[PDB]
Amino acid sequence: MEIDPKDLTFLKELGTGQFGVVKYGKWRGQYDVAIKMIKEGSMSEDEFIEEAKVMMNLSHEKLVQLYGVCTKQRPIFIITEYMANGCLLNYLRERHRFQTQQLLEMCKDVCEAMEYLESKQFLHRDLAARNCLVNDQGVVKVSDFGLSRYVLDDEYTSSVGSKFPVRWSPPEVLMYSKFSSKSDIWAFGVLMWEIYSLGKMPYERFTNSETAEHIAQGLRLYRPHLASEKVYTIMYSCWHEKADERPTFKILLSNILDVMDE
Ligand SMILES: Cc1c(NC(=O)c2ccc(C(C)(C)C)cc2)cccc1-c1nc(Nc2ccc(C(=O)N3CCOCC3)cc2)c2[nH]cnc2n1
Repeated sequence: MEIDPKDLTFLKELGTGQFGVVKYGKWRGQYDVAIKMIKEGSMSEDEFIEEAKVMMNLSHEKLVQLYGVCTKQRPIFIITEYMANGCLLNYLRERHRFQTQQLLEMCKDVCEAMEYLESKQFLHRDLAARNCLVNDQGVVKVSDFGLSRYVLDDEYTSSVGSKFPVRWSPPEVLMYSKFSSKSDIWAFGVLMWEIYSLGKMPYERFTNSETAEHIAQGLRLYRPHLASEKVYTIMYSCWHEKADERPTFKILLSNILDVMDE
């Protein structure tokens, strides 16, 4: 869907990300939207355009909904559902006095979105709490799934670059740049750890380079105080050295529902 830019009103600046400025606005006068304004040189634009229809067909309650794009102009606009509470990481760190039931509910929200993406054989490639958003009701939804592919920035795309998500990557991504549904599984386990530690930085006080080395040897994130033994077993299963020994999102989602019922 090609949104006519005359149907958008720009109301507030939401901040800056990898692709530049993001604004809050209204679409067709009534619908609350976030609008990414793609800065010149930051994206592989023609590749993104010739695949944006697939991304629009991605529709799930726990996925930030893509409403449309403005591609007959520069900057390109990406118009999505608005999430009033911003990113999950900053949200975890904030007054909320979270209960363990709420922490699992957040894991479930993310897992449902990821099981849906897995069912469509679509990789997120940068799953982390900083890339999940929270709405006015405290519902967590995953955002910017598949956009990692289109980043034009060597510090981000190189596994040894300063911006590469090393702390959310499995050994086969760090050593061989081998992305799969199993590399998103690993990132999900790290995200579960971010949630249960209330937004702590994974492998705190260690650099990306030391993290890459330690993970390859077998170091794993400690069990957070707020994680039960059952919850830790689930996030730990995501970090198997062998990608084929890691569960699928179907299994994780089923395991999370089982813990919830217990
Ligand atoms: C996502 C994003 C980025 N990042 C990128 O664009 C990006 C990320 C990753 C990559 C890859 C490819 C590298 C992976 C590429 C690009 C930067 C800025 C905003 C947003 C953003 N913010 C939203 N809502 C907010 C935000 C803030 C506040 C606020 O001010 N608050 C919070 C509450 O307390 C008070 C203060 C309230 C609501 C959205 N709602 C729907 N979409 C939204 N997008």
